[PDB]
Amino acid sequence: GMINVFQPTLGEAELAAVREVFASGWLGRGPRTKVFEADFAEHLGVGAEQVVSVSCCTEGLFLSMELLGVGPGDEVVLPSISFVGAANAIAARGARPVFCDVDPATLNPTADHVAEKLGPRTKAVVVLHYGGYPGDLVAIAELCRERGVPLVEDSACAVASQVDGRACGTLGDVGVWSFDAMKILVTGDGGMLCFRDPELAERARKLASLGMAQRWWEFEVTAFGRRSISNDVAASIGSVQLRRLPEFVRRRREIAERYDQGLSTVDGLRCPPPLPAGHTSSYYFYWVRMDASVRDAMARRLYDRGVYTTFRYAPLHLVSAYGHEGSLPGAERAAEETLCLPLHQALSDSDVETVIGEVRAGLAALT
Amino acid sequence: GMINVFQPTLGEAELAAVREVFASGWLGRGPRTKVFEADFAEHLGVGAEQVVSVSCCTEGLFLSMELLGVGPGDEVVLPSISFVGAANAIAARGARPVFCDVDPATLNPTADHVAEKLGPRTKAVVVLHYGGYPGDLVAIAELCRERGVPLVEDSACAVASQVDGRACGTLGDVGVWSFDAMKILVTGDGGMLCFRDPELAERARKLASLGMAQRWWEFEVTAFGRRSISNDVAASIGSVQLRRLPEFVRRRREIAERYDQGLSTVDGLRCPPPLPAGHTSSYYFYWVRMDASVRDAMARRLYDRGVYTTFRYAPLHLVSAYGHEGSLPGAERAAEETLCLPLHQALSDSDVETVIGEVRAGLAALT
Repeated sequence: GMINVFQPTLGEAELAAVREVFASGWLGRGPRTKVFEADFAEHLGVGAEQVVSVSCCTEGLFLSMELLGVGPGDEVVLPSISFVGAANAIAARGARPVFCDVDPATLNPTADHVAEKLGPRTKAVVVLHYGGYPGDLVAIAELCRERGVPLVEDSACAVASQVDGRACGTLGDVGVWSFDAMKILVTGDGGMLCFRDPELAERARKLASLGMAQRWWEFEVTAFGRRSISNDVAASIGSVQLRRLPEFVRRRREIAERYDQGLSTVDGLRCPPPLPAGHTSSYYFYWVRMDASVRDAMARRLYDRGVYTTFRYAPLHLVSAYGHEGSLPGAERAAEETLCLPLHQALSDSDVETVIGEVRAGLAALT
Repeated sequence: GMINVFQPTLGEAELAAVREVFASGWLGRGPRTKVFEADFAEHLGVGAEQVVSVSCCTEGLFLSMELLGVGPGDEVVLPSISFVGAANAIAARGARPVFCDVDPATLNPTADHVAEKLGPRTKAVVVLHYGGYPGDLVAIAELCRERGVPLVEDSACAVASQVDGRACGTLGDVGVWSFDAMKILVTGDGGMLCFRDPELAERARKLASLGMAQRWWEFEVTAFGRRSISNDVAASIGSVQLRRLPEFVRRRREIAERYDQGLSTVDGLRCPPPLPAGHTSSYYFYWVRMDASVRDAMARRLYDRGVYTTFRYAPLHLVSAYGHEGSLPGAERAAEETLCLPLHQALSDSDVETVIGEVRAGLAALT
């Protein structure tokens, strides 16, 4: 067979929610979207007026660069280890994405890494929480606050992560989540925005709805917006997935701890570093580090043995589309030494033991 | 109770498709999207290579304006009776939407209306098929062919409409469809693109996938694209809705014919003009025309009686965001005299008789 790196778990509970939406006859953005937004805001510890449901996280990232007003001559700092949609959201506006480095052991940037790229042109910072680890999020948010620079949190890895009881995505100025088929809370497709400023959230609702502002069929256009909204079919699924999310993360956590127990004695292999005090992870990735000369061979050997692996996220500063970038040794090293092992709540205990054994046997053969 | 103007019909067959997609664990773009594309392409009578699934019709409209390369200094002609997302797709690129008039009886533009707005800067023409009526589509396509101007068909009203056996959305250069909650073939949210040029379809697939192109996790970026794809959950619903589409249209057709029977000899009211020979409609709108002094009072009265009505599409040449426009008497008159009655395959015979009765009684009281 084949053990996947990512996998969602939707079933009869989610189907029953879809059934009610079909039977209601209202499948577009409606009462289910309001409920899911309020449910998610409670999950974050924010008001319901601060959260805006969108079609996907990429669209949320694009909208945030539009709302922040970035454009030609501006710069937006984000780690080279970022989702390609983040850099595209910057570049499509005419702004220049400026890539900072990361700690190769965590693939998260430190506050110093971010600060080394800030300048008079910086109009925003974008950061993710690699694998669910918040990283240096608190010091980064404090840095951007002192510099007067808006901080956008791409929280797609960290739907349930917290620092000292504060949900990731709420420490900066804008938070963006993904609910696509590869994440944890999964609605097929779907995204969420969270604005520290409620008035900026009100602009997002209008912009996501074609820039419209409303006999009752006439309207005005305040911006040439796209259609960036989700629907009640996805939202009703989201409320169910949100209730199951703690169970998902608990299962992902015990799998990760079993990985630690089975792989922490292996020479030439580094498991993920421990979570800092007061940090909780969503356990989105389980990344192992090895010598660069065997990382690719490991992935190919594991693929032949029925264990799929991959790497996230490809260093965007090596993508020539984004212009002349410099050297980023942390991201360059991680891109050569890191491999992501399967980690999701659909893994059986048999799959977990298969991954552990195939990784041990693979390393012994390549060393 | 309330009788709605638009309403989808999704039930057990659509649920069973969602169920097996949930069980497969592959919810993103996969084999079900390929099947739905192949199914829809056969429905249109075109090759599967020409068709590209997208997140929604608005996104398909924005993508087409991007692929065609419209920008500052360019102009795109479209009727004032167009969807707001079509005009936003033009103005967001820096191009100027140039609105043309429409026939007030059909709310569709003639080839003469489009020609009067063609000029040196015209880089594209966008047209829809109001209510499912193809209109002057053949002459419009021939005019754009003679002028060398690409023609984009917003076919959201005409998912099953044809002219002489040819599907609407396949006569111009690009066709776009909507599967949102208010259309006929409904997948919650969903879009479709059809290109006459297969190489342009290949560009659309890459642009819709964040502009990415081709160890296996590394990529290159050829365009700062958004994430504009659909998923296999929506696609599996689409294949079910597509098989049911002929039955939906037949039910909508017999409703409109019952409407014609009960409202034809009513003074002060004008039913839709008959379809031209060789034209078939999807029966998306049933629009009636009356004196402007009673149109608004009619909608207020019908609302109080439990019959929802509305008008599509608000004349965009009166929206101040799109710059200074002139007078378009046809669209202006249509916006004051037209009212759209409930028309969807969820209407029961009792609902249809309630609409006819309230319309006849309302016009008798207001005249």
